[PDB]
Amino acid sequence: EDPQLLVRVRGGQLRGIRLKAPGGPVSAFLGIPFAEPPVGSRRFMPPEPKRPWSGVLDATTFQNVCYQYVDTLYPGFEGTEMWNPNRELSEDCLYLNVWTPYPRPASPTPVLIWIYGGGFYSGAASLDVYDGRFLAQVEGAVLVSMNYRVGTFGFLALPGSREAPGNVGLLDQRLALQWVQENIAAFGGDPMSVTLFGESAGAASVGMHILSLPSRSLFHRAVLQSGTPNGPWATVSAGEARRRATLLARLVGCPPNDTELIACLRTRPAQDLVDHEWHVLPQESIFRFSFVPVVDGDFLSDTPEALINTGDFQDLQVLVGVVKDEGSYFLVYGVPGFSKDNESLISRAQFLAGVRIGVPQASDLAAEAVVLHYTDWLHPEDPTHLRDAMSAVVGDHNVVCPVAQLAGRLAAQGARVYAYIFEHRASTLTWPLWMGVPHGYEIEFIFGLPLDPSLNYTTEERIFAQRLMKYWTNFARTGDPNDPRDSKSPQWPPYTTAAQQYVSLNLKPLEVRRGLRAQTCAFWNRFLPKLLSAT
Amino acid sequence: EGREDPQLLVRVRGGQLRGIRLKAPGGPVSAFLGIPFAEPPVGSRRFMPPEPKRPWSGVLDATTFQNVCYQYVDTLYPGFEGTEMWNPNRELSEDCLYLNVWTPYPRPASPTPVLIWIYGGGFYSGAASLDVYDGRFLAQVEGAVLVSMNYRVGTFGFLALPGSREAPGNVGLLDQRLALQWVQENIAAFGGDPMSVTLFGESAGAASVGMHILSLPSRSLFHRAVLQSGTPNGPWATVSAGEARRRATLLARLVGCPNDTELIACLRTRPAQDLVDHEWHVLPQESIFRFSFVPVVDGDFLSDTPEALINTGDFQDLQVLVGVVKDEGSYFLVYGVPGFSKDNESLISRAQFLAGVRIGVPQASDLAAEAVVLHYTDWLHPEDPTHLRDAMSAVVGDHNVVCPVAQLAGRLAAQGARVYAYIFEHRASTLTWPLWMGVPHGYEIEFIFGLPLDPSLNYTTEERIFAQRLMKYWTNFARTGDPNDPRDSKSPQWPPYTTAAQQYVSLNLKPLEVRRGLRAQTCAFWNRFLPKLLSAT
Ligand SMILES: COCCOCCOCCOCCOCCOCCOCCO
Ligand SMILES: *[C@@H]1O[C@H](CO)[C@@H](O)[C@H](O)[C@H]1NC(C)=O
Ligand SMILES: *[C@@H]1O[C@H](CO)[C@@H](O)[C@H](O)[C@H]1NC(C)=O
Ligand SMILES: *[C@@H]1O[C@H](CO)[C@@H](O)[C@H](O)[C@H]1NC(C)=O
Repeated sequence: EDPQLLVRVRGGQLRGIRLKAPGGPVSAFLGIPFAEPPVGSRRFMPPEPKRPWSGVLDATTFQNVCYQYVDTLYPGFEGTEMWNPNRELSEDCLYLNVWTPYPRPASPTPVLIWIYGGGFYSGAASLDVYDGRFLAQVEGAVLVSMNYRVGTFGFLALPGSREAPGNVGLLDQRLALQWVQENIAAFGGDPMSVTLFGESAGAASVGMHILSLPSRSLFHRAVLQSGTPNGPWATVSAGEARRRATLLARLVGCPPNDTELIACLRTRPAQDLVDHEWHVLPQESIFRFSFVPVVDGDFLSDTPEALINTGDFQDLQVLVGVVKDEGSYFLVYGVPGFSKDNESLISRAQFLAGVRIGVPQASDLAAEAVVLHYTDWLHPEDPTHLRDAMSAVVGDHNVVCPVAQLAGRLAAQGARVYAYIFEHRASTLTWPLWMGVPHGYEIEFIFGLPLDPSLNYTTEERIFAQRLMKYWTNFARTGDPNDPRDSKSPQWPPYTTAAQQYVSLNLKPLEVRRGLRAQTCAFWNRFLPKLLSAT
Repeated sequence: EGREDPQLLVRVRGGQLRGIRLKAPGGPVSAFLGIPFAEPPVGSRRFMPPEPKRPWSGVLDATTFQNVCYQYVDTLYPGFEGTEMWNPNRELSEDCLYLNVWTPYPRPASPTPVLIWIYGGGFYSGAASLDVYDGRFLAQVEGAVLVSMNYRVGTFGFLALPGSREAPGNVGLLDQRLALQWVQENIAAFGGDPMSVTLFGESAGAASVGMHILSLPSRSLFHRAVLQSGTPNGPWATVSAGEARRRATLLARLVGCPNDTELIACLRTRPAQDLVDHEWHVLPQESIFRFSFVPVVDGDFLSDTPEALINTGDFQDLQVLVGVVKDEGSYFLVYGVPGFSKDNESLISRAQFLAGVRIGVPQASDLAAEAVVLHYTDWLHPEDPTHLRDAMSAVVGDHNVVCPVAQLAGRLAAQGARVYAYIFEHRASTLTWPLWMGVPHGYEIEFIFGLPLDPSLNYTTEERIFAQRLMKYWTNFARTGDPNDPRDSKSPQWPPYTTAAQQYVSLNLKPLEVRRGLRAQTCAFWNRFLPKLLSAT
C-alpha cells in the first residue's frame, strides 16, 4: 500500500494511482465523487454535496461521462472521435480528477482547474487531450478537472420553476470549486491560489464564474481559451429557454403547469431527450446550441454584456486568446459546399446562403452588411477567398470579437489582462489543410501532450509545448505569464484599451502585435447591434 | 483689312473674326477669344434655353476674353492666391455666352483633333478665361485645336420649375450643347477636325461631360470624353424635379416673389446680384459639397437619373479617361466643418469629426452617419487628431468624387466602353494651400494645360517634364482614344480599366505605375451598402 497514494478528504479516504509521465511518476486520483448522483428526481436540479463513505474509495480510474449527444458526422475519424465520450454515458457523472506530482508536493502548490468545452452539450474531463500528468510532472502543478452536466440535463430550464431553475451544469462546476477549497490542501494544493482555465464552452463557463459573486470567493485567476460569457451562443434569455424546454417536452409527449411538465420529463429515458435536443433551435444554424446557461437573474443577475459593462474587476487577472482559424471546424456541420474531404471552394451564392447559417439571427440588411464587409472586392468571386471569408465570419462573430470585447471591458474596469493568438498547426492534425488551425487544437499543446514520444510530435513542437506550459503555470503562480528567469527582451505585455497589445504563440519567439481584429470587430461589436436593433 | 495679319482673319457662320497672335514659350499660337455663340440670355431670356447668335456685320474683334457669367464670388480668404485664381477675372454679366479658340500659328494644314474644355465650379461659378485654362500650351506644344465656352451657372443656368416653359431647367447644359454644335459647324474654319472632338472637364465640368454622354442629342457632337474628378452620378451633380422646384420656389420667396408663369416673370425683374445674394439660402441642410442650382432630372435632357442611365446604357462605342486627385476632399472642409482652417494644422477632436460627418454627408440618417464614422475610424488610434483630420477629408473626397468615379468606371467598363483611370498624386511646388490638404481638388489642371512650361511661373524642371508627359497623355487619348504613345514602347503602358482587373495608374514625377482596385473596399461601402441602409433608415 503506497502512502503517497492515500488521501483523506472530508468525505472519507481515497486511494490514488501512480502514473508514469515521460520524466517521472505522478499521483493521479480519478473519479472522486463531489456530489450526489443527479438521477431520477434529481434530474434538472441543483447538485447536492456527496455523502461521506466508509472504507477506502478507489480513485484509480475515470468515472462515467455525463449523458450527452455523441457526434456522428465523420464516423471513425480521429478528428471528431477525439472529442467523443471515452467512457460509458450516465446521468450519474458528477466526479472530478486530481493530478499531483509524486511524491505529493512538500509546499502548498497553486492549483489549476480545467473546465472542458463542448458547446454546453458535450465533453468530458477524461479525454486524452485533458491528461493532467504532464503539467503536474513538469511544472509541479496540482491539476483538477470535473465533469458537469451538459445538454438538457445541465441547462434545460423552466425559469422561475422550482423543479428546473436552469444553470445546474454551472452549479456543478461551482460545487467542484467549493470541493477544491475544502479538500485540495490534503493533496498538497494551495486553496489560496486557484486558477480556472477552459476552452470554448469551458472558457465561457470560467467567464460566468467571473460574473457570479458566489463563485468569486472560489478562485483567484482565470484563463478563457476561445470562448466568452458574452457573445451570441453562450447564453439565452429566460424566454427563449422557456420556449425550447416547452418544445422539447412537446416532442417527447410531455405533458400528456411547470411541475406537471417537469415531472413527465423526469420520466423519460435519457436518450429520448438527447434524440430531440437539436430540434428546438429557432433557426437553421451552426455554432448555436439548444441548452446553454440562461440569464436567470440568479446565477447571472443580468446579461453577460451588462455585467461586463458595469462590474468592478480590479483585483482580477485574466489570460485570454484565440486560435488562428476559429470558424473552420464548424462549416462542415451545416454550410453547404464544405467538407473535410474536398477543398470546400464555394461560389458567391454559397457564400451568401452560408452567411445566413452563420449569423442565423441576422436580418436581410444585416446579412448584406456582413457579406459586403468580408467580400474581397478585388477578387469578389474567387472561391478560395470566399471559403476563407466564410470561416472568418463564423470565427469572428462567435469567438474573436466576443473575446476582444471582453478583453477590452475587463482591461478598462481594473482587470489585468493578457491576450494571445495561437498560430501553430499541429503536425499531427487530421483535418484538411484548408481548415488551418481549427477551434480547439491549442489544447493538446498547453497540456503538454507532445512531451509524450509515442505521440510522434516534432522536436520543435516539444520545445513549443514546454513554452506554453510555462506561460500557463507562470500565470497561475503569479498572474503574469512571463518567466521570472528569462530576462530576454520579448516580454508579454498586458492588453490595454490604449495600446491593445497581444502576442502570437507559435514556433517563433513571442511577437507583440496591436489590435485584435480591431476594424472588423468594430463592425461586429459597435455597428451590427445598432443595425439589427433598427430593424 | 489691308495692313493686319492675314493669318488671323477667319469667317464663321455668324460673320468675320479677327484673332490675336499669342506668345507661348515655344512659339506663336493663334487665339480667337470672346466669340459669341448665342443671343445674350438677358431680359425676358433669363432662365430660357439659349438661341443661336444672330449674324453680325463687319469684323468682330476677337482678341480679348469676354464677360464672365454672373456668379457668386468667393470671400473666405480675401486676396489669397488659392481662392483668387478661381474667381472671375472679367466683368460679371448675364451677357456671357462666348467661347474661345486656340490653334497653332499658322493655323494647321491637316484637319486637327479638337479638345473642348468645360470648366468646373460646382455649377455656381467658373469661367473659360482663367489663367489655369490657358490653351496656348496645348495648342503650341501638341498642335491641338482647343475650345472652351462660358455657360450659365447658378440660378441663371440651372434654376428650374420642372415642366414649365419659362424655366425648364438645365439651360446651362444647353448652353454647352450649343457650343458643341458651334464647333461642329465652324471649327473646320480654324483647321480643326469636327469628326475628332474630345470633351474634357473637371469637377462640375467633368459631370457636365458625363451628362452629354448620357443625353442623346449631345452624343452626335463628340467622340471621346475625359472626366477629371467629377461624374454625373453621385450626391451633388443633380437634383430631382421635386427638389429643384422646391429650391426655386424658396429663392423666389426670399427675393419677394410672388402659377409658374407669374412667379418666373417676377424673378426676371430682380437684379442679378439679388439672386446671387440668396443662392446659398435654399440648401436643405448645413452642408459642404452641395450646390443650390445644379442640373435637374427633367425627363428631357436627362431622361432618368444618371445612376439609372449608366446602369442600363450601351457604351461599346465610347472611350473615356477618368481619374481623381490624391486628396479630393480636403479643400472643402474649411468652407464649413468647424475645426478646419488654411492657417492652422486643423487637428480636430473625435467630437468635431462626428459633427463634420453630419455636414459632409448631409443626407445621412443617424444610423448611416454612424456607419461612416465606424468605417473611417482608426480603432488603434480612435482619438488621434491627425487621423481624424485626414479621415474627415477622406469622407468628403470619397463620398463626392472617388466612389462616384469608381462606380462610373465600373459601369461604363461592364457595358462596352474602353476606360482608362488614373490617380493624380503630385502636389505643385507652387501650391499656396497648406501641406495638410495634400493634393487638393482641381490642382492637376494647371499640369494638364501645361502652365509649368511658362518659364516665369517658377515651377521645377521635373514639373515641366511632368506636364509634357501629361499633355502627351491627354492629346494622345484625343487623337486615338488611347493615352499611350504609339511609338514610345519603352515607357510603361497604361492598361484599360476593367472589372476583372480594376487597373489604373498613378500620375506623379515618377514613371507610370499600375495599381489594382480604386479604393475598392471603401467604395463598396459607399456604392453598395449605404444606398440600401438609407433605403431602410
Ligand atoms: C474598412 O473598415 C471598415 C470598418 O467597419 C466599421 C463598421 O462599420 C461599417 C458598417 O458598414 C458595413 C460595411 O460595409 C461593407 C463594406 O465595407 C468593407 C469594409 O471592410 C473592412 C475590412 O477590414
Ligand atoms: C464536398 O463534398 C460534399 C459531400 O461529399 C459535397 O456536398 C460538396 O459539394 C463538395 N464541395 C464542393 C465544392 O463541391
Ligand atoms: C484653426 O482655426 C479655426 C479658425 O480660426 C479654429 O476654429 C480651429 O479650432 C483651429 N484649429 C486648430 C487645430 O488650431
Ligand atoms: C518667381 O520668383 C521671383 C523671384 O523669386 C518673383 O519675383 C516672382 O514674383 C515669382 N513669380 C511667381 C509666379 O511665383
